[PDB]
Amino acid sequence: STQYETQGYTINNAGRRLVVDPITRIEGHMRCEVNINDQNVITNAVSCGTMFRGLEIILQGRDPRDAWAFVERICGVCTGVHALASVYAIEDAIGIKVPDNANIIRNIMLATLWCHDHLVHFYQLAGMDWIDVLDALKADPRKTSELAQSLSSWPKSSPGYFFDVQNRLKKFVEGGQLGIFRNGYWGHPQYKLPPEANLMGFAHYLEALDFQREIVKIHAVFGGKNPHPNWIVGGMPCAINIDESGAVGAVNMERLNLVQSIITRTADFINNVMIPDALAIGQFNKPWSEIGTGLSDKCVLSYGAFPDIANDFGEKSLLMPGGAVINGDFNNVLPVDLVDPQQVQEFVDHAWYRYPNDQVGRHPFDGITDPWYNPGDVKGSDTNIQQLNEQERYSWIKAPRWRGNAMEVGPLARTLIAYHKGDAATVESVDRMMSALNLPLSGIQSTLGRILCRAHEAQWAAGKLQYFFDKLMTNLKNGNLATASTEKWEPATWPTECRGVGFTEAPRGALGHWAAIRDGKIDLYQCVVPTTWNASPRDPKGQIGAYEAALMNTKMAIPEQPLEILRTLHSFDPCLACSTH
Amino acid sequence: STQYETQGYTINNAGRRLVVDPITRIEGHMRCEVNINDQNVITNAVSCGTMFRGLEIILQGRDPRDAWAFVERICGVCTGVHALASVYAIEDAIGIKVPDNANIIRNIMLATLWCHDHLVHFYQLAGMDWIDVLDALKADPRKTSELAQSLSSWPKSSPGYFFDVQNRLKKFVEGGQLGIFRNGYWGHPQYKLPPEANLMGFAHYLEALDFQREIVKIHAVFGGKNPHPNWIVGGMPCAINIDESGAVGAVNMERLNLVQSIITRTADFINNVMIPDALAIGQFNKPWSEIGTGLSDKCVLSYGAFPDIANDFGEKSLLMPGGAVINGDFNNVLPVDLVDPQQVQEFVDHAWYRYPNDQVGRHPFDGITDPWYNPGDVKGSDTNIQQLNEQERYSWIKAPRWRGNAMEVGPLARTLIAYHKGDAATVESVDRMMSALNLPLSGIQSTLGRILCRAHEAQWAAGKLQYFFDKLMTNLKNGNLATASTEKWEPATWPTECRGVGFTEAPRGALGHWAAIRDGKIDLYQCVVPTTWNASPRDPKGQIGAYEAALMNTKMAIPEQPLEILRTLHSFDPCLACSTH
Amino acid sequence: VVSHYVFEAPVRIWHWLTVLCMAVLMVTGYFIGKPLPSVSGEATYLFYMGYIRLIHFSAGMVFTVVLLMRIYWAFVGNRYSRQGVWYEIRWYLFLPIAQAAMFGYFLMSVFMIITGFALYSEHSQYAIFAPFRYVVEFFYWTGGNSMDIHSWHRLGMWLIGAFVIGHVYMALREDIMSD
Amino acid sequence: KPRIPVVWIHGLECTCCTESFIRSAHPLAKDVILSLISLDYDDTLMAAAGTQAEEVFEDIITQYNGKYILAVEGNPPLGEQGMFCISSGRPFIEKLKRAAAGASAIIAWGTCASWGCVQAARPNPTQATPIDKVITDKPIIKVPGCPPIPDVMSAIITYMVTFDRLPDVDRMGRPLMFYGQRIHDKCYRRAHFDAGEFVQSWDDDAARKGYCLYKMGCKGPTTYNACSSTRWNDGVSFCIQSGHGCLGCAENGFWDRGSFYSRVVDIPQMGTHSTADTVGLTALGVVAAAVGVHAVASAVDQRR
Amino acid sequence: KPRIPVVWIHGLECTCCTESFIRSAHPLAKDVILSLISLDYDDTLMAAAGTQAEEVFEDIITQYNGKYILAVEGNPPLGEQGMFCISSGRPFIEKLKRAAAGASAIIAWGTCASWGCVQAARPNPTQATPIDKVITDKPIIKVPGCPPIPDVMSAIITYMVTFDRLPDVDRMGRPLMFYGQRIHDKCYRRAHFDAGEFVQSWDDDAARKGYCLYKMGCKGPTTYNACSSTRWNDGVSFCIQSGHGCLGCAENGFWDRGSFYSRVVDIPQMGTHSTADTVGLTALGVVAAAVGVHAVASAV
Ligand code: HEM
Ligand code: SF4
Ligand code: SF4
Ligand code: FCO
Ligand SMILES: [Cl-]
Ligand code: NI
Repeated sequence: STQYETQGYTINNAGRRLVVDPITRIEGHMRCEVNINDQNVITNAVSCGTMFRGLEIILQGRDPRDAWAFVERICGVCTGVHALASVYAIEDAIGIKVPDNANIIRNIMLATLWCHDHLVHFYQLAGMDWIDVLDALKADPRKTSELAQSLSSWPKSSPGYFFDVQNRLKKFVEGGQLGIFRNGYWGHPQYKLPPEANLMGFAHYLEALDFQREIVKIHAVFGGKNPHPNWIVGGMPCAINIDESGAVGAVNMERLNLVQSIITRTADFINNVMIPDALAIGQFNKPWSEIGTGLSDKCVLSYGAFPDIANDFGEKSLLMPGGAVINGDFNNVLPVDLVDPQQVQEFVDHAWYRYPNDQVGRHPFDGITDPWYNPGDVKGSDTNIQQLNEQERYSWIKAPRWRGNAMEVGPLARTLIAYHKGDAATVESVDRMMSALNLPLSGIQSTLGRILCRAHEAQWAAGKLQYFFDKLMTNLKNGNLATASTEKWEPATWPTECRGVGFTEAPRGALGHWAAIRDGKIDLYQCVVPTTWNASPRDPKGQIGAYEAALMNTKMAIPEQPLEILRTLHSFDPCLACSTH
Repeated sequence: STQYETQGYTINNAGRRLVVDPITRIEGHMRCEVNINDQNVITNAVSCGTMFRGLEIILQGRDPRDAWAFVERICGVCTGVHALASVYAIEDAIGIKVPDNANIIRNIMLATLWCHDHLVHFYQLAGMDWIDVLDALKADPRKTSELAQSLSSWPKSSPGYFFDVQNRLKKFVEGGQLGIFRNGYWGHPQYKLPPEANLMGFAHYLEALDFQREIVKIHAVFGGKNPHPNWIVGGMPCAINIDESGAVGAVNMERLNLVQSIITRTADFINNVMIPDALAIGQFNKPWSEIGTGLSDKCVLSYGAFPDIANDFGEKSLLMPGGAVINGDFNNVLPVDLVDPQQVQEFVDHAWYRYPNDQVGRHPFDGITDPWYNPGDVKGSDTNIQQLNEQERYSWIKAPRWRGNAMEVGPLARTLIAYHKGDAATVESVDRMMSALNLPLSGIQSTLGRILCRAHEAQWAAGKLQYFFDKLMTNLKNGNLATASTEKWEPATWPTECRGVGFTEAPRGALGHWAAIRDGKIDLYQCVVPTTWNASPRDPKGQIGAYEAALMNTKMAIPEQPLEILRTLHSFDPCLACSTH
Repeated sequence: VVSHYVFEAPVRIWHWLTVLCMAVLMVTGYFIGKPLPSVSGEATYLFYMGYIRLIHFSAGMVFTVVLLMRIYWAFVGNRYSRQGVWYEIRWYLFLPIAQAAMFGYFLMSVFMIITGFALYSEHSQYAIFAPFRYVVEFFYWTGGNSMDIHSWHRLGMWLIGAFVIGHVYMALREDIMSD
Repeated sequence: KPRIPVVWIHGLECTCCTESFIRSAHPLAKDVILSLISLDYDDTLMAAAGTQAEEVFEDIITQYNGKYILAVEGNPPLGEQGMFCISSGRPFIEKLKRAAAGASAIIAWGTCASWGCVQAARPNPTQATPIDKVITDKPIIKVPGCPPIPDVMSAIITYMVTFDRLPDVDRMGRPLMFYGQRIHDKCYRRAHFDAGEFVQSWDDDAARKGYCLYKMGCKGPTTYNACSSTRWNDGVSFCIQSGHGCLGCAENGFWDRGSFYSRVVDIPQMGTHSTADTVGLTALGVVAAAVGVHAVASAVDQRR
Repeated sequence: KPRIPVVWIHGLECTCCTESFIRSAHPLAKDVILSLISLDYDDTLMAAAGTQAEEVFEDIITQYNGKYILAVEGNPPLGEQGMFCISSGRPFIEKLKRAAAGASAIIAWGTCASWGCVQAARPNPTQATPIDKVITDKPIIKVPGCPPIPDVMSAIITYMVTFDRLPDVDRMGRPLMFYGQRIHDKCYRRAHFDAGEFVQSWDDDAARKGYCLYKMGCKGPTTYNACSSTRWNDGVSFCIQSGHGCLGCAENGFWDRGSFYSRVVDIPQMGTHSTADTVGLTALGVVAAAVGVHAVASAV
């Protein structure tokens, strides 16, 4: 066993080794390994992505206009963000400029993905970390009613309602078929919700799992379907007809009416079910505002997203601000450039890939996706990893670094970047949120902080949905209808040789697509996805990723039951197929 | 002014004359006139239908297979019942016999119409007679919450919820644009609901006006659309395909799933919103169990409906029993026959029609629809009726009589007939309903009785929906798929000359279609509709219809504000385009 | 069956029918794949793509039946029946080969029939066409969709065109040289 | 901030249009009434009856003269001095005329107000005449159908409120958005009609696969609506999807264009597969008689 | 009274199928899980992780051996000894085989499990292979689509539970109900197609009137699904209605069948690109020059 210092942390692989494989209630395949000491405190964390498909390899020689379709299928959870990132990049390459409505629509697609994705995470994925499902059976419905009513103006709150929910669950469990709750962690001393809050939570879990499906109808309108909607280089396929013959063949007043109604319902739901539940989880699990800080008080990153001036990815346009903080200096929010080779780099000295020189970092335009599985002395075999070898290669996830710095991306990062940039909206949203919890600003830089921001972001996104819709309608009122540019749709008209960058904020963090074209064909296509940042292995200098960082110094109550581990991990919203692609 | 006795009543047209034209919150066009004495008690009532279109005349000489489509458009409120009555009759005439599923589906269509029609009436039409909308603005939301929760396990009951509802109404009214509540009757001393019940009521009014739309999706599946779904002589067009290639072109497992989900939601809604509100309107407006009795304790009629054995309209099959009671003798429930000329008759000596002899009554197979507007000395003119002349002709509604007896039809009638026939289900539903209100059995024979029964009937119908669904599914399970018979679809195969009777219970009462065929053409088609029974003018013997009867002896608090009149009338659920056709 | 009975003409009347169907098949067939410029307004009353589709399908019939019996005659009139030796006939005939254009032509049109009817019968007419449902099952085993049948069918057209270019020269080479 | 005043009258009607309007899924009927317009008079929903209802009517048409929208559902009869439809003791046509003269524009809801619908079918006993034949000095938007599609009604309303203008119309008076194209041209079963694949009698093998209803007298080929595209009741289904041919219920005098169950005159029909099939069997038959003499099989299929 | 046990595993996947399944409107995803089946194992939703999740798996496949349904989403990689997808420290293919052998029947969800989907498109770096190429002793229902229609997934489920039998399949393993007819067969824009009325370029006058997307490379003509009939997301829309051509995302190897915007597409056996036209026109010009050489050989 060896020991070294990095980023203010003491990484020590001596002491009992715990293995969490497979990580559940995440997207895709993750393996997590740790070391604990005599005080049951994590002194080493190992973040391994246990899947790979190779989109970067597949994309080569393809018609760039076909690319969005391929890379959308990177992830079904964050469905659509990759397509957006694609079209963005191909347009950056060819030099295509889309019509206003195309943008306004795309922004709607993204705001929709945020609202839906965040909601499903909070309940279906992360929820059970905090809500002791089986403890709901010991709740008094009348007090559950009284509680929900004290926190929220949400209509569904009758004592009879919570009683049916309780009984249905009692029916479910009564047969010995716990299903998804089977061999869970219920009764762990870190579950801190009272009987009544547990039932309130679980009822909301089911309501959410019902409502989620309706949000995506917005995708179904513009995109055609969800999961995996459709897009084009040049704008959007979903031509609009409002008062001419054959509006039945297009986006029309009725279709727009559908969208409108889902916006209202989505906003209302998030604001009155998720938002209050987030604050309530904050209330009862308060000490978690100091556990799982990780990189969030050192290095955070945002590219920026939601360009409100069409085809202007500049600062004066992106409604969700970009920027980076390093070394915990939040007073100086540095500008990020995706073209600059001394900024975004990817080291693979600890990943299962092959480079000419594996000690240097490659900027995505120089990216090399050459898979090479090679785990080394893992004390087992190649077909049986009992214990990963973190000294060498140990993940299918490449290690990206902003200027060599290990970064955290995602909702929490977006919030700190936005806050310290001076964003009028965000300074009022965070200050009131933390004041409501009687916690200081720093309380936000935590495992609890991550959940709280995500919920805030869904609220923001749903707000923004209505804003975008309105923008679209004002254009329609004002005779502006165009949805696509076709001037450069033909390959004959593209530069013989060119390249471009596609960037946005996916629900999980900062997303970039770097693409290169040669003779109407994809020459190179490289992807750097949010969870690739967060779940990142170590680099040459031994620096740790956002994940391994947030797990360090975390106290475990029961070592064989890794709830404390799951809590911290899920709060980042892991998406492995995204991270590995 | 003249005075005479009839059916235990003293009809006196001396004293102040009151005119309610047009009657609102009903279907179509009605004029009501009354006389009051010194004690402000109704001593004369006049029931006039102020519209006519003439379906019976139009139908003549058309293909009997086209008839359902024409007569369905008799009424858009009770949409579909007339089509059902039609197919029934053409099949009775030709001798057709439909496959089991066709029936099970048709019964579904009807149960659906019952659920929907009753619901919309209770809230959108009749509701405002009992619920003082503007008084909701003086309600305390917290107590409104506490009240709703005491009455019902319905989820939507949070104090915040009733507050938003109140505020939205306050916003609505605040502008001076009362809209539909404009110049209403609010603050009348017969409004007996407390502030909190008024808000609870109005919130349900809106929830109902929202939910009602979803019920008819069941029609949309099988019928294609609602209003005015599609049917065929021989069964139903909606061919079923469950497991074979091209199930996408038919009623399939997904479609049946949709229906299923609507059934569940409709049942749940009626049981937890309408049913409780009905009982609650019963609680606070209790003295109305003795006002507006009318014919309901003398003569009541049902034809029967919902044949569970396919093509068997016998007693051992109709799930909703038939029968008639006369002279208040409910121990002897007489069998009804629609073929028998000494049973159902139609006198027009007080209607705007022409007969060879206008003193006799014609059974529908001898029916004559010859319109002849002739009001007589109305003290005004032909184009300006200031006061109808009830001594002569005064309505577009024919006067039907069962064996010369003036009958009441509809939900209250169906209930007494069902009850006194010994129906195990109905004796338990009524006894518990009246016991819950601490009212005797006779309390049901009233304006309040009428509302209560309607609500009970929707509950019954929604229960029966699930029953019919299950039946259809059991057939599908058991490889029974046929939805239509086609042997006698060709006119070449019909009897050269034949006749038939179609009968069922529409939401408002007893419906009959008498049809005659000659050389593949409609020779005669006569209709006797529920509201034609209820809103019936007088006959040669001066006997009064169900309406005019229920209005007699009713005390009015304010004469110029005819709430007492509207309450009694709406409780019958008037449908004038139905009554006149 | 809408008509009945003809009798039969001289045999060259069946060659000309082929070439005509052949040509008609090619034109129409080309525009199934690369369709003409879009037309406009009120679809009920116009049906262009459908006719160039209809003519194609029925030309196919006339073609298939003309060819099935054109072959039925060729090898019953032959009396040559009714690997080892095919690698010995090409080794003394190297020590004018347009008879390998008869075999090439023959096989190409047969290939076209099989591929085309795999596509035409796939709205499962269920009738006699069940054999052609193996053809689809094949192409899936191959690697992919029924789409490939289109791609390969179209390929057949060009390859057939190649044999025409190789015929009509070979033809007009001797029609011109009339010494 | 104030909502736009709407007056909604009813003549001879079945009330299927008011029934339809309230079926609207987006925006909700509720939300239209509380937020989008001020429905100031509607016999079917309003609290006031009798001389109270008379008073609201008079007050609204007076105070908002020149400023309000007139919705009309159903139509006026002309026979028997118009007394086939009496309103407040006087012919309906009088209430219509007084409401019309005060309105800025008129929506004619359904086939009744647009064309005449059922009350106006042979022999038309009441002499029902459409609104455009009685009111000739105002703009009238005809939104036909028995009924029109709820979401279309509401959508038309939202267009008018959002865009503050009347929808574009064909020469007929129908909004172009939903009435610009025939049912037959956005029919999901066109594929079958194109092939020559028809339902021949109800519940036959054809009908089970959702083949074309053309031969069951579907009249979609001559009916302008949006049912095949927008569809009924929150996009659940429509006439044709549910197995019945289009009756053409959005088209003038459709009640009188023969039976609902017969063909449809002067629509070009020529089957892709049907014709090719006949060509093949017609050619096979030629060779069959010329060489063989017809086919007496034994397996009839054999391929397994 | 007891619900039927379901085990749900994931190989190399994007998770679009589990996302789709939960979009189900009727019956509700929720109601499926609480009332119709006992979803006993699903990495994406279950409480247990790590050696707890390992324990549920082992426990369920043991106690319900021969009795449970195996849902599989995504596919197994064969390259690098199968470690392109590691599960509990071992290749995924081992978890699949061990769950398959214990199952009574297998539902292959989406194009991934049915055909191979994206991970298996050229050059196929992980050697992703479909379930039917790895598990050959069990009944496998292929429900393709990237993803399949939510209400179709659920509907197939309800069919199997209500009728207590496997749906009937085409000679390819797909349930007949929703995969018996092509998109082009029940396309609402068919009227335009046969008419000759096509979108030529995006947002053009044609596109606004909702003309046929054939010329924009729609693959509906060769794609068996139910999107034109059943439609996506509670019958809201589908690819074609929303202005894009069918990609053919329910069809075997559709990723490799030329461009999506192309009619006349990549024949993968002809290599790099070479389409029907390309190879045909290559041959045409070959014989066109072979004519030039014998005509130049006319030494009369
Ligand atoms: C040598 C004669 C033939 C030629 C030149 C020919 C040519 C073509 C071509 C070029 C296509 C376009 C495919 C594409 O580009 O996607 C096509 C499609 C087609 N062909 Fe042929 N073909 C021939 C024989 C046949 C036969 C015998 C049949 C039998 C019915 C047939 C039936 C079809 C069908 C069903 C299609 C697809 C139509 C659609 O997509 O709706 N072909 N043909
Ligand atoms: S059913 Fe009617 S509208 Fe549909 S394709 Fe057939 S003929 Fe056209
Ligand atoms: S869009 Fe595609 S599936 Fe639809 S009609 Fe056109 S070619 Fe056929
Ligand atoms: N959000 C999301 Fe998916 C990840 N990580 C992407 O991009
Ligand atoms: Cl529109
Ligand atoms: Ni009615």
